[PDB]
Amino acid sequence: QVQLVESGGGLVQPGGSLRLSCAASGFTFRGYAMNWVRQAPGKGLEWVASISGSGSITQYADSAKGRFTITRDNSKSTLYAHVSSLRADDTAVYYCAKGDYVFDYWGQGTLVTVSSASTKGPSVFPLAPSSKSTSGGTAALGCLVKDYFPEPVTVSWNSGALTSGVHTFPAVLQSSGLYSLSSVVTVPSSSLGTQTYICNVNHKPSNTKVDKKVEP
Amino acid sequence: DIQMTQSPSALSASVGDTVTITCRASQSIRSWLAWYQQKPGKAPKLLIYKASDLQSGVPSRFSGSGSGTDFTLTISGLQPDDFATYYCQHYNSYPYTFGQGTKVEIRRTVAAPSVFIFPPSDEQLKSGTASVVCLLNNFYPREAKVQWKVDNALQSGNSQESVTEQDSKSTYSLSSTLTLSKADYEKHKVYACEVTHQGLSSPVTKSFNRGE
Amino acid sequence: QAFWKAVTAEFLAMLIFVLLSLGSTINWGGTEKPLPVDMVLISLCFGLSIATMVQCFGHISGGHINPAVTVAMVCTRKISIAKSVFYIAAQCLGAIIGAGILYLVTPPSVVGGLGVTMVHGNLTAGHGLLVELIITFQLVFTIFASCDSKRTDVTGSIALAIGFSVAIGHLFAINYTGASMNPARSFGPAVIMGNWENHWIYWVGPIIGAVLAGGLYEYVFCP
Amino acid sequence: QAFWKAVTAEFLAMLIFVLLSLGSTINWGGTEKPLPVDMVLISLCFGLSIATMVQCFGHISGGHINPAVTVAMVCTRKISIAKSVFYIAAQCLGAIIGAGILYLVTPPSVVGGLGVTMVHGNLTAGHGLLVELIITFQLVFTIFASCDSKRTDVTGSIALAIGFSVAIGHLFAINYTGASMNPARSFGPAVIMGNWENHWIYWVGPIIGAVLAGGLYEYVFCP
Amino acid sequence: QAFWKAVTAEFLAMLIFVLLSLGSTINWGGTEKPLPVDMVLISLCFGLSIATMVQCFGHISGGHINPAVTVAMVCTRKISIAKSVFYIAAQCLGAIIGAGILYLVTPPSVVGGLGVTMVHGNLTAGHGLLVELIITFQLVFTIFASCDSKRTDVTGSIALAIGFSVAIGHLFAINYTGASMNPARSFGPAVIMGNWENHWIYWVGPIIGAVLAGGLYEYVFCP
Amino acid sequence: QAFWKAVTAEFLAMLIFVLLSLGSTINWGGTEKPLPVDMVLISLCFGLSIATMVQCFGHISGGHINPAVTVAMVCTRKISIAKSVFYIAAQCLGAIIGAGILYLVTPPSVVGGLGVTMVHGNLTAGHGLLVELIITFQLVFTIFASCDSKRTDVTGSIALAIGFSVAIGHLFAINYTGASMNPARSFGPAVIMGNWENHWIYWVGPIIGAVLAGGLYEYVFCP
Repeated sequence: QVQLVESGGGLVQPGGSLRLSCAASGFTFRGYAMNWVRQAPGKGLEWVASISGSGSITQYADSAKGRFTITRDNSKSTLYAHVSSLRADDTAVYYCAKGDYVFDYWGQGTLVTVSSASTKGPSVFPLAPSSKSTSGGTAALGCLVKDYFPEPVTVSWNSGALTSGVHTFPAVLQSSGLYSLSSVVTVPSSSLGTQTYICNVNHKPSNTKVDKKVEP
Repeated sequence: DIQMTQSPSALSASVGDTVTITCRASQSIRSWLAWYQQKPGKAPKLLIYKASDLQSGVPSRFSGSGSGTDFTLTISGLQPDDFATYYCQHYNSYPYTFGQGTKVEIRRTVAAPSVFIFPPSDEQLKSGTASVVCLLNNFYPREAKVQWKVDNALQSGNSQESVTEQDSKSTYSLSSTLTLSKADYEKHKVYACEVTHQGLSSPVTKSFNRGE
Repeated sequence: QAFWKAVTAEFLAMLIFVLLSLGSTINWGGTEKPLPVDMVLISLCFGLSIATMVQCFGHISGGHINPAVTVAMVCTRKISIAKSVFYIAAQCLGAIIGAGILYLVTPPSVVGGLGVTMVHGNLTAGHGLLVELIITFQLVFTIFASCDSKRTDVTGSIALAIGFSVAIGHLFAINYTGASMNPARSFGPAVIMGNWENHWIYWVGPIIGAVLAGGLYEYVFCP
Repeated sequence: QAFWKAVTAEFLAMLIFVLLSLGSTINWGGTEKPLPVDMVLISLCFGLSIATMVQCFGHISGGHINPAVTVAMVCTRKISIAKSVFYIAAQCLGAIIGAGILYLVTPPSVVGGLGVTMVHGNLTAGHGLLVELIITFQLVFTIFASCDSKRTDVTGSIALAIGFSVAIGHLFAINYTGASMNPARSFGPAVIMGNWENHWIYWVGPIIGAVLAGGLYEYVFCP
Repeated sequence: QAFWKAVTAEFLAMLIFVLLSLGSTINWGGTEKPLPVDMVLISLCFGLSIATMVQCFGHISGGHINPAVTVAMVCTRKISIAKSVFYIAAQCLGAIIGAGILYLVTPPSVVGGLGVTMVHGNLTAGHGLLVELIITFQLVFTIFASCDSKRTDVTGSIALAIGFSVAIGHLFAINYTGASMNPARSFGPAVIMGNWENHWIYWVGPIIGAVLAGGLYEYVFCP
Repeated sequence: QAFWKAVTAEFLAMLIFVLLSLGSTINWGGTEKPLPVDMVLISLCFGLSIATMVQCFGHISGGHINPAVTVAMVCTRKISIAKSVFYIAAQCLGAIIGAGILYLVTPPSVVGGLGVTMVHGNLTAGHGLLVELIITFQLVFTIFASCDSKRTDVTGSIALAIGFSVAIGHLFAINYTGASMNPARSFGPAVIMGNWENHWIYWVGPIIGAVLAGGLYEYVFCP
């Protein structure tokens, strides 16, 4: 019955300020210490700050000192974390966890993205199976989505008709601040020229729907 | 501070096997250690506190031991649920520090990758940017390397790659993108990416020419 | 009426004994970071609290602060039957309220067992009954000897002598059975925490030890 | 004039009590490796110093050594209004000088908090007030009961009984609020170190417990 | 007959003393994780048990609880020869039963040596006699001085003064010879476990110190 | 002659005091793996030894057991000049013999400093004099207050009150100056071990504190 709900995440310009909330219920919030833990994408966990049950004692990590301020309000059973002077590294998924020494109850996690660039999803680049590439017998083809922002994008082939053998790699953040990924599905060589292959791209923040033809 | 290092970084095992991972502390922290299990897209789950005590609701197959600076977490009987990432946590003194994380992966036979290289489309050339992608599909294990060859001259520093996770039906998949300006594309003719794998007798290079 | 004041004093004296003594047994490191148990902390807090309560309330209600000794006076015709039932009920009530207050003022992560007396895991309850029978026997014998009017060699503080009898009972049998030697002290936190394991040895134990001690002193040694 | 000798006795008794008691709580392990806090160490030094100070200065000023009990005598009409204002001022001055001397002789690397009473991080200040209300209640009740002229069954050292009442208060409430039970003992180091957190519970707390204990004894139990 | 009541008291007084004091010295960490030996625990339980035993049984048999002091009274002509041989046999039997009960109620994993007093491994048995001789000399001197009828300046509890004399003997000689100062206290557990190493220094030692202490006080200091 | 008995009692009482007290300060962990210093162990052994020796020898020589207090009586004209020089010489000789015995019976691997008082490394000797001055002031004031014939409110054991005054003195200044408060207690082990570092502060310190305490009580507070 114990659950923690986080809010206040999302996109934010670098150098700004943010307010993170963690609503708690099902347990005596006053008598338990609260902690903040973040996990950068692809990295491990990193303990950030700790606050006592009454808020008398607060401790911070070396990188969390000064810029981050943790405070709790036992009247409404909500835990706050003032995130000031946000930097591009400071992007992570933040968890609120209780426990003086060992954390046993965790929240679902709130994703905070610190990025200046904001570019709507552009067109897609197909990867045609070449004449000498399809002669092998296991020809592969796909389409590449590029320079889209922000996450995520879902790529479906023939409106979900083709699902077997479909590989969609996780996106990589380019040095220009833009995301990009590709979805490649292998097909029998004898099936080339028939069973039209179209990949459907849906970028919900930009509401862009692009269908691309894949031909040799 | 107290730095906590885990070993190995990632290990492979089969269902029913017994595996052990090690957490190393810079200084003595006696029996003040914690272990967590995290699956992708999910919050970490506490398993061990006091370095030898099992949290309630956790199966008894998980066992921890060690004190001071040497700590080992051992799983007696591996299960399909047990494949996750394990972290060791320190709570002897502030600040509390986690480990670098150890990933447990399913064990299977070695597989030979299928290498396909796709030339950039002409429609991309109208945008002034050229990106070439060569695909390594269904290869096991994780260890792989991609080297881009440009007219018998190696090019590096402008490549971005992404690797999928364990397949649900358990190989991997790798895609590498070599981005360069349109002018750089026009002054070369032959491109290739070189990939070698432990399941390959000899390195395989896939090459192509412009408009060919 | 002095009867109502005597019962109220027993309820109040017994309540303070639980809150102060059981609070000293709280392990502030918790289950996840247990601190080593300080024996002199538990022994002296329990021992001196009785010595303090006898000093405070000795002249008002007699300073029993124990259902075990109350039975012993009845067995020796020192208090009336109607007197004892109000003493025992007040003593049981004082521990229930006293432990309840401690549960209110203790942080949830360090509450633990709230000072509830478990028998050692490797120790049989049959041997646990014997331990409770003896440490209460030395307590009741000391109380009867210290508070004997016919004696003329009694020197020093009577309350302190009773207090140190409790302390040596704790210095011996904390990891045997918890050194309850007080049926009310075990009934209070057990009601609050709902832990009721081997609770009969904490009533049958001290009471049989008290009856033997009171009967031996009054009818064999100094009749 | 015995009036000036009584006030100077209270100032000097508090000065020795604060200096010796706050010195024992100094953690010599430092901040880079704090040693485990010896618990019977703090309780006995605070407890036995009161017993020593009451023995030393009991016949000169009454040995209040506490603003809380001094208020209780005024409530029970044992001292005059002008009597208490000089005692409270002298007691507060003794702690300031007593803690000030300790700050000079303690090496800076081990000063720490200088014995300033803090509520537990996970403990609400509301529960902190309740703890002080009770540990001072048992102290004032012991002092009133021990110093009752109408009593006859009082045996042993009166100062020692008062000293052990303080010890059990420390054996319980060091981790709750520091077991102050003395507004002067909390005022002194707070002035020196400039720490003023939850300081009102250390004046409102003991005073309410003192007035309750004095009124109950004088007007209900032994009128 | 009062004679049979005194011998029974001596048998029972030490039986509680041996059982409670030897129980406190039990190391509950076992042989695999031996906990640090709490030394105030052992000194206080041993010291206060004697103070408790004198309080209960002082007016019945004299509260010797030690063969060494019993010999001293014979040398000073305070008890008859016939009374001593029944006292010494009673105290020896009380320890054997007192230790036997402890062996039955102590879990086998934490029994250890059952409090049997070994000389330190680096300490010569010749030096062991000297340590035992001195600590018993101060104990017997305290008993003789505290129980002097000619004195008029004796204040406080006589039993407590005797009790703290035992405590300081333990605070010194636990690591040297085990701080026996009671030949039957060493005879009890030794018989049960059959450990008979350097046992003669625990009879020759304390008895010589007892005779020296009794003879000096009664014939030189206060004749 | 009662004069020779008093000096011999001063020598013997003072001798035993270091033998038990300095033995308790021995660190049995050795120089390889030193054990944590049990702080209550040292204070109680020092504190209760004085209480025991005042009980034993109070009626034979007065139980000064300290060069500092002996000087105070001469300042307050309680003992003669010839009495003091024989008291101080006997006390100095008692410590040297008492510490010499401990050196012989202690294994060489655990002898260490033999309880020699040292100022803390980070503490200036100037602050060391002040620390020793105050702790002896409360000791001499307690002795003068407890042994006042004009007082009528003195209850309990006088020796025990003096003993607890020493214990709180040790409970404060073990890490500051070693809590000597006894020039003889410092002279003994210093002679045996040949260590003479900052030894003047243990004679000038306690003596100034004794003269201030004796003069204030006898000439200002209770003239």
